[PDB]
Amino acid sequence: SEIELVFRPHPTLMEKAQTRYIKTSGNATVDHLSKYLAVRLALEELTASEKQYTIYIATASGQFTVLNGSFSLELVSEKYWKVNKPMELYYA
Ligand SMILES: [Cl-]
Repeated sequence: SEIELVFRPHPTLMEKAQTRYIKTSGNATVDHLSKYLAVRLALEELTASEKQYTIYIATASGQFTVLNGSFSLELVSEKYWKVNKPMELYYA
């Protein structure tokens, strides 16, 4: 299962540039994603590549659910995001 994601800095937990659009496998884990992100941010906002990030998913009621790092993206999508839109993911 291919998964599209849009990543944004958590709007209150990060100090107020980019939106990042990613397509990947539903088999990738949330942890893999946070490690990928640590590598991206170390270079793109320049070890810092070792820094850890928490991943949140936007909820319909305007909240943010922390995603367990062991969950596959396919499981994330089943649990929290069934809809036909890229997953709206936030990091801090
Ligand atoms: Cl945007």
